[PDB]
Amino acid sequence: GLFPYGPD
Repeated sequence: GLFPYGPD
């Protein structure tokens, strides 16, 4: 994903 940058 975009937020958070950690997970997708």
